[PDB]
Amino acid sequence: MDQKASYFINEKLFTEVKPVLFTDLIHHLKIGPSMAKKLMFDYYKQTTNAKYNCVVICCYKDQTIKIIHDLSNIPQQDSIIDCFIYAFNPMDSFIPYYDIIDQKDCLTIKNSYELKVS
Amino acid sequence: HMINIWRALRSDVNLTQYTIESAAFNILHKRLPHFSFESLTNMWNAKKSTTELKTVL
Amino acid sequence: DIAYEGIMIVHKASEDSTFPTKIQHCINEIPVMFYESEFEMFEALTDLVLLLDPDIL
Amino acid sequence: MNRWVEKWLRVYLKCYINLILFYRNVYPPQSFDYTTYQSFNLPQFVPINRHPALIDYIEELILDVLSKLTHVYRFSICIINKKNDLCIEKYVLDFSELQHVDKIITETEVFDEFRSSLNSLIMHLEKLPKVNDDTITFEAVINAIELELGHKLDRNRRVDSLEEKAEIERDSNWVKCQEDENLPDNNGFQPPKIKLTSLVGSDVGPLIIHQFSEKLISGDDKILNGVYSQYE
Amino acid sequence: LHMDALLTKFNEDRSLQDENLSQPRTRVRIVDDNLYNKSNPFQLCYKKRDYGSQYYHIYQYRLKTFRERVLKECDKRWDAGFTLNGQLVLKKDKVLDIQGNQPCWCVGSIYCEMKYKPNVLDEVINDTYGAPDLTKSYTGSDEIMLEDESGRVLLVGDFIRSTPFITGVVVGILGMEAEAGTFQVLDICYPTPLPQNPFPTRGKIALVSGLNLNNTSPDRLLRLEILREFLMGRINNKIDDISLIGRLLICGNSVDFDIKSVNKDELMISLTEFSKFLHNILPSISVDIMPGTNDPSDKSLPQQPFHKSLFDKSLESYFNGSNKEILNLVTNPYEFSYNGVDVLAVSGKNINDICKYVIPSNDDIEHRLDLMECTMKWQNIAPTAPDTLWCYPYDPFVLDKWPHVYIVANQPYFGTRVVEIGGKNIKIISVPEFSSTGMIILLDLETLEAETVKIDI
Amino acid sequence: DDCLEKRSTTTLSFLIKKLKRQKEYQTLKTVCRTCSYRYTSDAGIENDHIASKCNSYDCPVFYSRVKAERYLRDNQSVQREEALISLNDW
Ligand code: SF4
Repeated sequence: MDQKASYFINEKLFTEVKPVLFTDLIHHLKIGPSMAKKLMFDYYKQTTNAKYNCVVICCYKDQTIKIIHDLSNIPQQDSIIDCFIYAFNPMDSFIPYYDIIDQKDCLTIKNSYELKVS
Repeated sequence: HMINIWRALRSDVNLTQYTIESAAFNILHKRLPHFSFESLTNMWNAKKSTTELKTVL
Repeated sequence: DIAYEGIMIVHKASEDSTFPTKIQHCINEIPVMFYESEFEMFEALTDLVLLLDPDIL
Repeated sequence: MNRWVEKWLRVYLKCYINLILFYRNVYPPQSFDYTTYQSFNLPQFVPINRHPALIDYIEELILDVLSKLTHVYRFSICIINKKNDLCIEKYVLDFSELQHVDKIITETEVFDEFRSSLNSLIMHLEKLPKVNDDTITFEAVINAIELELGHKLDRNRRVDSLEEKAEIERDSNWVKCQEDENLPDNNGFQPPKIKLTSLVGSDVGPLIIHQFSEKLISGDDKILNGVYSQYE
Repeated sequence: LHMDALLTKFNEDRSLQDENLSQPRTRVRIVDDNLYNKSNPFQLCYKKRDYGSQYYHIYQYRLKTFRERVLKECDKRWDAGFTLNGQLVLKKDKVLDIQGNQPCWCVGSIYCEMKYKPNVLDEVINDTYGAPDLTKSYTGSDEIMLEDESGRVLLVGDFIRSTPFITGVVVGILGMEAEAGTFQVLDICYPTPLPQNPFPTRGKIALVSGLNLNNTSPDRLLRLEILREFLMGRINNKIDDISLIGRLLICGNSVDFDIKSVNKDELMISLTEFSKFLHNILPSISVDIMPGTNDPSDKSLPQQPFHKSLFDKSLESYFNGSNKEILNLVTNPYEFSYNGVDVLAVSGKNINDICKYVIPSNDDIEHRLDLMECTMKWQNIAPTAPDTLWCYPYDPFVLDKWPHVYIVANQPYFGTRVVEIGGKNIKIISVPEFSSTGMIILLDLETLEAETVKIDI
Repeated sequence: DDCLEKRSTTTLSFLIKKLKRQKEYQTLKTVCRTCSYRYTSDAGIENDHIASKCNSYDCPVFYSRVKAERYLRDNQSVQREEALISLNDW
């Protein structure tokens, strides 16, 4: 959380040039998505050097997940039910990369069926 | 005046098969499906679908 | 007053009925004539050739 | 172990060259296409040009560079103004301290390092000013330690296989040059000062590659004229 | 309104509750009753294969069954002693037996033109090496005719002009004889209604189709990742409503490629991307995979399930055999008994196949929905057999039971309509693609209501 | 041996070959059906039968269709299908 999520974001943003998603914080610190959004918002502040491009999305009443691009005119302002920083981007092009995640204890909604081996 | 059309085309154009389908494709640029005689008499028999009789005609 | 195209089909009354109607519906543009036997069909062909009197066959 | 090392180096060099050509307007952006497969699995969605002649040229250049990588400690792509022969931008791939072992780093880790390096390159390239159309060209310069080129045709040997023909072509396809040959000659009236920028580099187990860029970022008139799209 | 104001209005006063993650909530249990029931009509054995023949047998079987059904329903409706306004109605067997000004009805197939679209001809001509000028071969008819193995009669009237049709559809036509050799149509008849299982806080099922992952479009991967995050409750964050989505159904077109020019490397890359998505999402929700047209499966409509291979090594536990409730691979047409609700799903090759013809007797969302309604009414799933299905050994596409929900995926538009055929209610859903108009469909099993979720960029 | 160990690559190659052959055969059948529409004037079944009954030896499409049918019914295709079943029997 404090002094740890900030260090992880700084490392993953500058030591290696990779976009940082809040799901990365979820997998790293084993914390809920709301807390991850809170930490992303906290890191968004107290930063004098704006060397990253924040990517935000708006959740509407009709469940219209929309990536904000114009950043000046957001249609249906009264219809927005949630707004958060989706990711931190060090470059103009987003193009994230995905891999295998060992979600041992990071699940917030587990399925009814359990996995059986042999 | 009797005329043999295949011989007339044989004298006129330098084809390699001089069949009705070959001549039609090479001269009139039309492709005609060719059916064997057994197929034609099978589709021409009565109590058959209207499509087969139309096809033969 | 001639059609410039035609089809002659042999169809005895002992065969399946409604075959002439089915054939006429299938064509519906080119007239079709039906004859009891092949001899009458050949006689009709002779009559047609005499009536048209073509210079080339 | 060079069976996999050469393939990874080829992929990295192809992505590097294509990114430099795309982001510096060496060729029209419409020809470039964002893709993951370019006869090899690329680390990311690198833009690769679809021109057949350009593809063959880049592949031949990469193969020629790799064939002599043992003596090559530094490979550079030079951006040259067409109006006057002068290197206005220089991107350097430092191959010094690169392990040359013929005797298990896997592919995922190597591609992660390649992704980081190429992301650093893209981040550097995006900030650079745009370049006008049909006004720039690129050049390939290698820094070798102990080799001589253009002297293997003195024996009048007849080639009998494709490998020997390719070797004789690669041995004579290069011309000796001098360091900073294309740079302005330091006129003295507000002399240009070359600008150096350091970038991240892959540090995989067998692959240790450093990368940095150079730019004039100055002039004494008649340099960088009508090439940077005015102010923006 | 500046985005900083929205960020400080929403993210600052976050709830930070009900996300302890120590005891995550269990997803709603949605069980497929046909999972171990077996007896899949659309399951075909590879050893039998296709011989490229025995299609006339299927044609004759379909004709016989549909004629029997239509005759039974006609006898039920227009029984002996039934009288029209003009006079009594008489049963006519042959189609050419209609000679008089007397009401009558007959059973027979329907004949139409059904010319191929010019783009289809241009596509098939360029890949044949010797194809003739098919446009010149086409060189038409705008009238519907009834064929009954004894002749053909012209069908005229405003009743039949307002109904879409395909050649071979066996129906029962009632009406009067016109002045010429034409039959006026006053009423139409369809096969007798099939039985329907009795209906039935349950849960919701997410329907997605047309992911079309390839090696050139990076936005599809981003949309897929956003969809996965939304389905896991990370995006919406309303864990109460998201937990209601018991199962996710992928309806086909998971990968997009050209078979003419493709290697195993690019296909493997796209398949590994899909496998990574599945591995990341399977622990939270159960996913059902359906083959598509451009998916690596057979071109005939009864597509066999995805092979156990062509998946990453991380899915070996899911492919052990015992755990088929988490990951299930099924055939392209498949009946899903989701918590007692029968769902007929097809990746849409039938509707995409009828729509490739030009029929001058009848592309819009309403047109597609009407076509699906007609497919339900005709009691077959593939009206265009020569274009849709290959040689069928020993016909599963002739319906024996009416489902509660009918799903046709990979369509240009999204639409839903509730229909009532013979007193039975069937809900028809048109699932759009995800590569274009990246929209997801949420199907509520309790009320049979479908709500839509959209993802942008 | 080595190819059998890598099940994914082998099954992908077999699937690609089979799908290419099937798509080519479907295109040929569509071409023949459109050609036979000249006589049949029909678009459904009983027109594909008539189209398949053609044996015109002056058309390259006839030779292509015969070759495609032979390839689909060849013993090598049966061998590939059996290998696919064995590979995916796990
Ligand atoms: S083979 Fe050539 S001719 Fe015979 S049908 Fe097919 S295309 Fe027409």
